[PDB]
Amino acid sequence: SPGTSFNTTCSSCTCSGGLWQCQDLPCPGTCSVQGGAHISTYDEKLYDLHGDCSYVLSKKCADSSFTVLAELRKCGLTDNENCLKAVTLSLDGGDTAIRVQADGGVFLNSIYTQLPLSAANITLFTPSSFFIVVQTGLGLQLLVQLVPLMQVFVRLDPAHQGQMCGLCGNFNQNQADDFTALSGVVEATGAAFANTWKAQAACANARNSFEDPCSLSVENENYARHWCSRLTDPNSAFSRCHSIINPKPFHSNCMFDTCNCERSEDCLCAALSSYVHACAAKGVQLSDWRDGVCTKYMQNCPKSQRYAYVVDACQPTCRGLSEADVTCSVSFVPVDGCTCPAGTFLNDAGACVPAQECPCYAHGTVLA
Amino acid sequence: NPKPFHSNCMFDTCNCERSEDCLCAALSSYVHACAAKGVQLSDWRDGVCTKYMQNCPKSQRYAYVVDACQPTCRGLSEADVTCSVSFVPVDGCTCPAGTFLNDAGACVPAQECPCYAHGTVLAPGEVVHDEGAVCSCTGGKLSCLGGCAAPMVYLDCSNSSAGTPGAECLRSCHTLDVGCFSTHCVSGCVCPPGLVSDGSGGCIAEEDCPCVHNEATYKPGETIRVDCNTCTCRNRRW
Amino acid sequence: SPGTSFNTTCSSCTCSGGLWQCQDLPCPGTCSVQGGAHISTYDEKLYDLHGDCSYVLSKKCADSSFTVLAELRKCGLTDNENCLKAVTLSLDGGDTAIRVQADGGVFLNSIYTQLPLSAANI
Amino acid sequence: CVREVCRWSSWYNGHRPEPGLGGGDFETFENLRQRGYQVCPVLADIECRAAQLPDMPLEELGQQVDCDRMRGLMCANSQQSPPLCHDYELRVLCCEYVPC
Amino acid sequence: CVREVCRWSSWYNGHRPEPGLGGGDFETFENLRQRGYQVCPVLADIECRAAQLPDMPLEELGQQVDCDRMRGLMCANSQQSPPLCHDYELRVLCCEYVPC
Ligand SMILES: *[C@@H]1O[C@H](CO)[C@@H](O)[C@H](O)[C@H]1NC(C)=O
Ligand SMILES: *[C@@H]1O[C@H](CO)[C@@H](O)[C@H](O)[C@H]1NC(C)=O
Ligand SMILES: *[C@@H]1O[C@H](CO)[C@@H](O)[C@H](O)[C@H]1NC(C)=O
Ligand SMILES: *[C@@H]1O[C@H](CO)[C@@H](O)[C@H](O)[C@H]1NC(C)=O
Ligand SMILES: [Ca+2]
Ligand SMILES: [Ca+2]
Ligand SMILES: [Ca+2]
Repeated sequence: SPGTSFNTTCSSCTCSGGLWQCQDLPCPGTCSVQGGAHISTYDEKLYDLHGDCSYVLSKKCADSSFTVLAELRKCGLTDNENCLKAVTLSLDGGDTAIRVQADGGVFLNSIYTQLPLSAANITLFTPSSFFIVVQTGLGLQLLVQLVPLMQVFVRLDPAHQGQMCGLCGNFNQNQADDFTALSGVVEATGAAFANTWKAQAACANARNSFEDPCSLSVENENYARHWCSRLTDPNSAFSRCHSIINPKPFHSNCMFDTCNCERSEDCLCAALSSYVHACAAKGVQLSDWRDGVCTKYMQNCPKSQRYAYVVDACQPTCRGLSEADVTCSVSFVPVDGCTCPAGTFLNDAGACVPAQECPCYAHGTVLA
Repeated sequence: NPKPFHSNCMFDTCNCERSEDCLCAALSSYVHACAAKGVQLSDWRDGVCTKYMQNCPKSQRYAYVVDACQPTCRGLSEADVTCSVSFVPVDGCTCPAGTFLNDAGACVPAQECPCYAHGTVLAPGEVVHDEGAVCSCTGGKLSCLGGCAAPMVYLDCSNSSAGTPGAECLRSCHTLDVGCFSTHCVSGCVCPPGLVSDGSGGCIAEEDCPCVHNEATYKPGETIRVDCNTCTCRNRRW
Repeated sequence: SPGTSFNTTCSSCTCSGGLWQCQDLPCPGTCSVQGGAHISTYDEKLYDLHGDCSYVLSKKCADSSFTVLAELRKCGLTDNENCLKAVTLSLDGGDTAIRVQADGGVFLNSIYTQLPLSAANI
Repeated sequence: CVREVCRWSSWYNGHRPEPGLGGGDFETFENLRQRGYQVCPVLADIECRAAQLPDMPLEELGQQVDCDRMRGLMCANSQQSPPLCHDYELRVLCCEYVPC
Repeated sequence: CVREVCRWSSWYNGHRPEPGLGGGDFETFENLRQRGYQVCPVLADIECRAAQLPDMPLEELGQQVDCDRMRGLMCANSQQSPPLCHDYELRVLCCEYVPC
């Protein structure tokens, strides 16, 4: 009824004047690399990248304030079988380098650094066992997925709009300019654009891939079809996001991954997790979508932890409840993963005990 | 003058509950102050404070003079910003010389320890394919290939401190601009300063690098048509 | 013999003029707290301190560029049985904190940090 | 009476992984049986490791290895970058029941 | 033939430390024998842990507590700042011989 309003995640529209009067709330841009090959830029120009090098994922190409790098590595017989393998946030013109590997190992200036870590305004912590958050004050936040495989997500305070360069595009609300290279022209296809952003001159240029791996194996065909079809099913858990995000690119990603992936379940669940996480970024809480699928990621949790579909904050810790924590002052999209249940906390030993079993800490002293 | 140190030792030991601890602490303090002044006291724990020899972590041994860096395998792989700090030589438990501690913390000789490329473990005495190059983890050091003829001359990482931009970070018609990233130097033929390579083993000035558009390569002086307009390649630009 | 010189770690002296011509090479000063009670200042003024608090061990007092703090705690029946229990390098006006405890645990902004670490030139 | 008596086995390195794309290490219980290595029909848990790096665990390596109590250990060259494997081995746990 | 059979013993929390300056926790073998707890005269290792906090090792506690496998566990209030101890207990490893 006219007089009413409705605000999306990115804009608010009021029903008036016989039309929708739409203003925009500021929206942090979101790049992502999913499946080790597919890239969704800030302008949402989805494109596939089958490369084997280190690529400048994003960079404020006026200066060298920050430089997110991604190392994509070929993972099989086929040239188009890739996995993300690292995320190397260079910073201060290379003075600092936070390198998140694919096993979860985090290297601060090429030195192992456990998590969390809070220094130089940079905060590294794991909301759950599946994700690592690298929050910086320079504007960008990295949210990196390790389970079931390696994917990367990048968030930008919209202040950097129309300033960045790199694979994820200049973030200026224009999909036709995303392939602007350093030579002033829009590149043609994905790989031709990416081969201008390689880190090392000795890398091999990425190649355009037409051959669908789905055509190879009929059993791979039926497996990938019967599972990835759970995306576009209007009765599925995912339907709640269909009216917001078109799931066709995500279904293509799931098909291509599962058919091409040697670990079909891993890439399949990576695609489903990617769809869920994108939708939850848009502001929909997809839940209970792992019915009869991807349950080996339910079970494989570290002991005394448990799965959770909506993890939307820091991890409750005995140290934190004793003396506060810088960690819990970071807003990130609610990801899923393994965490301690509510009413419990993990002590410095990491085991999950109730509040009664964990001690208060004064001056760093364990006070039982 | 050791009189204040003797008074400290007396007061500590007569007051300390584990008076051995405070006694050895005072003797260590005198030794360290003397080493600060520039004297190397050694073998001073004759029949005294030997429980600090014995309690060493496994695979480590005591050392009277630790005058610099702790030798790490990661460092011999990819250098170490930690290890260029001048501190007065202190004593303590350390890995024995010629041996290094792996990421597990145990101490092994150089031959048992992998070389770390991009932070990836690579077992010793193994040759791997990477970036069209053939590399090997020999005794903890990583050595890779893939004595020249054209103006570009060889560059070897053996002399340079670990971490220099090697042949992989070669000034090139593409990486001249983006700036190269590599934690592992590689030896190879590199153009003399003032030029770059064409990618095929030649040397070209930086103001004639061919422009690349849509998988193609265009020499300077070539023109292309994009949509309704025409661009021309000059100084690696359109 | 004449013409000879000998250099200490803090100075260099040449035997000439029948005397020692001594110049002073730069010397980094050295404070220390030993035994948990005794303090050797930068001026080498040894004195004992039996305290139960956290004391500002050293601080460039024009501003707050750094502040090395030492917490000294009583350790026995008698009031003069003390132990150093922490060393809290407060930095950037307290914006950064590196706390080395007595058992070896090092805390960067009250977060456990294994060693080595290398950030913010630290 | 009858009580379970159980113990670990020794280290079994029956192959040296081959350079290339199809190469790697394939240490399987069926291959162990064929080669003459004793394979217990029943087990509780097994442990895999790299033979040349006996300290740093499997997850610290970061390489793609699948190692399970029912099958054994497998590392394929093509799945890692560089496309190679390390030289792995594994050991098993055998438990029988002895009269008290 | 005779085979070694070792085994841990359970937790022996035999004291509640008293607040004050001279109080503390003194879990000593002879006191354990006097209180009725079975303590094996021959042993290899013992393990101490804070009774209320069974997860973090003794070292992470940072308190001056000394355990020796021949004599027991001691914590005195004065040595620690704050002038109090935690609550501790230990276990012993008892080993004997059984005919093959
Ligand atoms: C969005 O609209 C709803 C419904 O009118 C309202 O409750 C909510 O406060 C709005 N969000 C704002 C104003 O940020
Ligand atoms: C944050 O960044 C500023 C600017 O580089 C720096 O001065 C400061 O030390 C950093 N940390 C904090 C806690 O402000
Ligand atoms: C210290 O004196 C010796 C003896 O003359 C000399 O060899 C050395 O170079 C001197 N150190 C300096 C000049 O730094
Ligand atoms: C070192 O200090 C400078 C001066 O504040 C600062 O800008 C820089 O970020 C610090 N770190 C490095 C690696 O230079
Ligand atoms: Ca754009
Ligand atoms: Ca083998
Ligand atoms: Ca007790």
